[PDB]
Formats: sequence, structure tokens, C-alpha cells
Amino acid sequence: KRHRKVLRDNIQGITKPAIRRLARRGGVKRISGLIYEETRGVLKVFLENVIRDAVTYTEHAKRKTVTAMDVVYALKRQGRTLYGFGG
Amino acid sequence: KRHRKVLRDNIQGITKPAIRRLARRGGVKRISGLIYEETRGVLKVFLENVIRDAVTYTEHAKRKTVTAMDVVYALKRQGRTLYGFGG
Amino acid sequence: LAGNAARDNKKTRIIPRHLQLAIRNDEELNKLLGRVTIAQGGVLPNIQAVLLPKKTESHHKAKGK
Amino acid sequence: LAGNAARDNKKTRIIPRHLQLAIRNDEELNKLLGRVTIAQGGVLPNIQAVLLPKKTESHHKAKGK
DNA sequence: AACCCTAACCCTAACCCTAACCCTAACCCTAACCCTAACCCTAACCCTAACCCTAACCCTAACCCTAACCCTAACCCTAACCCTAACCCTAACCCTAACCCTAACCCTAACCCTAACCCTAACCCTAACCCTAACCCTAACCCTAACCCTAACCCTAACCCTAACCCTAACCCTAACCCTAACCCTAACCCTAACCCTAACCCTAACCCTAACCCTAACCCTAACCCTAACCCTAACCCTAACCCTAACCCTAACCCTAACCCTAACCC
DNA sequence: GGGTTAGGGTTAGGGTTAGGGTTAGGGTTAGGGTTAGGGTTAGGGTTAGGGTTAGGGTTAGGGTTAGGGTTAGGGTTAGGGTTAGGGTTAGGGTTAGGGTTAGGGTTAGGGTTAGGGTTAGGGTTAGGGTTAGGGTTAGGGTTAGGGTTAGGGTTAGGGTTAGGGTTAGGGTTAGGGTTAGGGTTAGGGTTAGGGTTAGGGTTAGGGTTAGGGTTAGGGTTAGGGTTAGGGTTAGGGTTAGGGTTAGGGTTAGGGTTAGGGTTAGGGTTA
Repeated sequence: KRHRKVLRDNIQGITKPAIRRLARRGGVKRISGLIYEETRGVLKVFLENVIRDAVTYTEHAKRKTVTAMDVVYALKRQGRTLYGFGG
Repeated sequence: KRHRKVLRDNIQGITKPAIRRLARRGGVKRISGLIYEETRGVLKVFLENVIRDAVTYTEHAKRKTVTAMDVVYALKRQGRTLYGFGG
Repeated sequence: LAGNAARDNKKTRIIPRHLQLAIRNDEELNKLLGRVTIAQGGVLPNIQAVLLPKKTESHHKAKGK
Repeated sequence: LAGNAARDNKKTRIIPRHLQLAIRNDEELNKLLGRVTIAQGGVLPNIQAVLLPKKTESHHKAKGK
């Protein structure tokens, strides 16, 4: 009927090796242990700020489905225009 | 089956006529508009504190059910001795 | 926190005044030691915004127009 | 908010300095008008706590003690 | 304010029989108390310096009107949220059972740490100077606050290009249907990094004599600005006859997963 | 130095996948005439342009000399090489099915301003505040050194407590009743949800007269040494009277169970 784990991924998936692999893409050699929590926090607040605009855009046309067009529109409004996936 | 859960429809659970009846039983004749929101917030904070205390007591007692005895113990530890329900 | 309040008040040793400063500054310390009074110390200038000198020519008197 | 900042600075009219005071004081106004610069006005004394006289101890010792 | 039925959960016996309060016997160490004089617990006096105690002078507010203007106060039609049985179920609680993991009591026997005890430093105070708010005498300049006067946006009689609801096919995003290796966790492990103690020393840090430099008072005079007409250069909106440009569907080319083999770094004498 | 184990360039074999036509078509790109909007010059009144004349007003430059915060040479201390099963863990399909999302139509839903006459919009006015200069004074921050002094090192003798053997309950883990919280449905009616509106209910200026608010003068009364003498605090043997524990008997105590005394509604005249 319903999942017994109602945590709904409480800012999970951003594990230690995952952050130990995105920081290496930039050029970070030594990664401190107090960076994972700040990275998770900033990722969560960025996703929240993007999803707020995405929901505000999807709720205008009386639609209950979030498409990639509204997502890339909200991203371009924020100041980050993405090419390829949107179009 | 039961494929739903609880939502935001909880702060509004304490209906406005209920808060008005509580204020009348207390000694208030005329209740303002923003009184209901503040009362709901204060009640939510108090319930959060009491439920956190009861959860801590239940985790210390190696159980998974909050009992009236634990609720009375938490209320007495906070500073509100309640009689009747328990002993 | 006492060293923080001490360098905020600048003195050679930790005094009960600095201890009270630190207790009132730290929200967690103020919530923990709520009914604790530190002897040989003062309070903090945490005041509202009404009782202020502010006549603004007081008016009410003669017409100064 | 401009009247609030004006009575905080006390003047006979609303000035761009009071407008900047109100904009920087209101968090919502600062978040809305982020890239807006008010001409004929100054900034607010919002500073940290390092560049302070003493504090960091210019003497630290009296040459020996 | 009693009835008045109406009638449900409180209502006097009563009755095992479970199990805790108890009725035949024993040991145990800890309530007062008498010698003892110690040092904190019994009062007596001096003094003098911050200290209270007691009038005069004065100025913003506490409170009572004054007009005034805006907010949660009580029916009205709902009708949606919400009580009331009546079953109908599927998961933590609840009973010990016997086995161990987990606890006493005790005999030393070395651990070590605050009373005492000196010694060293790091401040409680003075003494000069050095900064440091704060609203009155003037007085005074545009930058501050009050009215007279005039000239195009704000503006409503017919009208004309699209959101308002609505069926409607079909397609795309969860559903709980479904397994499986390649990624998630984990404990012991060592070798670089993080973080502080002393020690130069060179950068730097607060002045004092000095030798100009740049807005006041303005000092004169010159190059295109825009509001005057207007003027011929220019650029869509009804046309129409093509004409340029995606869509669905075969088609065949280089990037795609896989197996076997040769340059190319740190090992440490 | 050593031989040196190590990843890193080749090589079929499909397997897509970008792309090479192919009509289909139809939007959609692509062409005339016109007129009324869309540009294009020059001159007046006027904001700039530079070249000096005083007339101060800091001032930043140059020397300078202690001095401390850095920046070096170590000493302890944490997380990246490893490895390995195994229990998750995250990919891939199959249905499927069902809500949704574009696809088409039809009335509110929008332009526009004639138009003239306002009515808010905007220069131009001289009369009260302004707004901060100066000039104290009293309160608020820096430094040597000495008079105790409140702490920083010694230290050696007893109150713990860490070393070790031996039992006993007290928790540990299954194994079913069971029962008491979850899971639905009819329904209806009662609790909840919407306007008004006007009138009390706040909310803001305008006297005055009480009522606190500061400073000058004394005359204490509250801060400090010196005793000293008695009135309790405080450890130490020693009972005997107040207790604690292993065994029955057993009176008092804890789950069920009726039928009868009041306990809630609802139409009652007052």
C-alpha cells in the first residue's frame, strides 16, 4: 500500500565518494571531511530554488506534469541557459 | 489499498471555531484575525517538543509505542503535572 | 565563549561580567542556564525602540511655523 | 521603510541615503533590488570582527613578559 | 422547578483461590555519650571618609478631553466536513523456558594526589595626558517648505479581432511486474600531513621640518544643443501565384563493445 | 643501479546510428501599388572652454628606529593502499492502463478615443523652521612599578583501586494467543464555510499642572585594625536496642456477574 521508509531520500545519494568525484573534476586534491554536509546543503537549496520556479511555471497552464521545457526556462531565468536537453 | 499519507492539512486542523471556542472558555470575547495562526504555531511548537521528549523516552525504554505514562512523565519534566490519565 | 566576551570587553582575566556576557550572547547557553544568576556582573544593553530622546521640536507649544 | 530609516537618521525629508538604509535593512528589498545602486548615498556599517584596534594584540608582550 | 419517563453504567452480594501481608523461630552493628579543648563563635571600642539626608529650581509627560475612521464584531443559504454504528481484519504485546553472559564479596598492595609550603610573576591602583559626546551664543544659504497659474493626458459612441467552454484521439508517465551483477558498505591498517614551541630580523610605524598645490572669490567668451516649418525618402497592409522546407521511411558508414599483445613508470643495490 | 610488474595502443564483429535519397504537401516562403507615416535639413538662445589672477590650507613627501609577527627546523598524530564477500542496489526489460496533453471550436473581450471639459500635473513664486560651527568640561581609554598576594611548583604519607578467584540471579531469544489498533461503507445532519455593516473601537494632536531630576551643605554612620574568652564543633571506644533474613499458615485481596437506583434528553406551565 505504502513504502515503510517515508524518508523519501533525506538529502541522500550525495555520498562521500560522489562528492570525492565531483570535487576532483574541478581540481581539488585534498577534500576535507566537513565539506560533504555543506555540499549537500547547497545542492538541496539550489534544487529547491529551481523546483520552486519549475512548479510555478507548470502551474500556469493548469498542467500536473513537469516537462524539460519549463525546467530549462526556469534555469534560463535564473541565469544558467542549458543547451541540448531543452531545445 | 491505503496509498496516501498526511500532509500540510494539519496546521489548519485546529479549526478557527475550535480556537474561538477555546478562547471563549478561557475568557476572551472578541478574537482577532491573526490570533489563529499564532495559536496554531505555538501549539505546533509545544506538540513538537512534547513529542520529541516522548520519542526520546520511548527510545530509552527500548519500545516503539508512546504511552500515556511516558507522556505524563515528559509533561512533569517540562513543568506541567497532569492528573487523571495515568498514575 | 567567555574568551569571546572577554576580548569583546578587553580585560586581563575572565570576570563574572564576561561570563554573563557570554551566557546572554550564546542562545544555547541562555536557554540552558535560564534560571541562573551570575553574581558580580551586569546585564546587556538589549533594549527596544520607544523610550528614546526624540522630541522632533515637541510641537504642541507655540506655532513655530 | 524609508520613513523608518529616516527617523533612524533623523532628517526633514526622505533622502537617497535613507532609501539605501531602508533597502539594505529590509532583507526582502535587498533580495529584490540586488543589482540596484542608489546614487547620492552611502553604505551601511556592516563589518566583521578582525580589523579592530587591540583585539589582535599589537603588543602581546612587553619585551620579556 | 420540579417531574417523567427512560432506562444504562453504575450498582450490593458472593465466590473462589492467588498471592502477597504475614506469625510458630534466629543474629548484628550502630543510636547516644562521655574526656577534649579548637577556632570559629560570644560582644567591646575608634575613626573618618565616602556617604546619605534635605531643601530650591525646572522641564517634559500622565491623563482627559477633543474629532475621527476602519475592523471583527451578529442572521443568512448552504452543503461540505464529520459523527455513528457494524463488522473485518492482520501485526506488536505479551506468558514462561532454559541456557548462558553477567554480576557480587574479598586480600592485599602499590598509585598518587591534594593539605602544607615556599617563590615568582602579573596585576589593583596613581599620575598625567589624549580622545570624546553634546546642544546653547551667532548666522546664514539654497536647500530646504507654503501658496498663485496654466495647458495637454485622462477621457466612452459603435465596433472588431480572440480567450472563454468542449469532445476527442492517443500517447507518455507512473505502476508494484521483475531479477541481477556491478557498484555500495566495512574492518584493520600504516605513512604522510596538521598543528603547534622557540628563534632571528627585517619590515614598519608613529612622529617632525618642509615646500609647494589645488577650490574657493569667480575672471571672460565660444561651439554646437533643439525648437522652431517641411520636406521628398521610406515602409506595411488586402493581394495571389508560385515556391521553399519539414516528415515518414529505407540506407548504408564509423563509433561502437571484445580479445590478444608491446612502450613505459617505481620499485633499492 | 637492479630486472621490473604495469597499463596502454591494435583488431575483428556486429550494432546501432547518423544521414543519403524520396515524393508529399502545404505551409510558407516569396512578390506588385500605394499612401500616409518616416525620416532630413538650417537657424536662434545658451550651456561650455580655457587662460589666467589672488588666497589660503592642508600635506605628503623625507628621515627614523624599536619591535613584533612572521617563517623558518623539527615532534607527535590521522585516512588513504587493500580486499573481500554479501547484502543490498541499482540498473535493464514486460504489461498496462490510465490520466493527461494537445488538437479542434464560439461570446465574452478587447481596441479607441470623438471629444471637450475637467483635474490632476506641473513653474513660479518669499517666509518659518532649518543644519550643523565653536567651545568647553567631565567622562572615558593608555602605561611604569611595588606590596601584597593569589596563585604556580615541591612532596611524602595514607584512602583508594586496580590485580586476581568464585558463585546466582538476571537478563537473553524464540513460540504462540490475542487483541486492539488499522481498513473500509451508508448517511445525514450538524459543524463548518461565504457576504454585510455600522458602530463601537481605536488612534492621533492640544492645555496644565503635578512630579520627578540635578546639584550645593553637613553629619553622621558605615567601611576598616586589636583583642579574647567563652560557646559551641568534632573525632574516638562501647554497648544494647533497633534492625534484617529464611521458613511456613492464612486473612485479606483481585478478576467476573447480575437487576436496580439514579443519571442524561424532551415537551412539559410556570
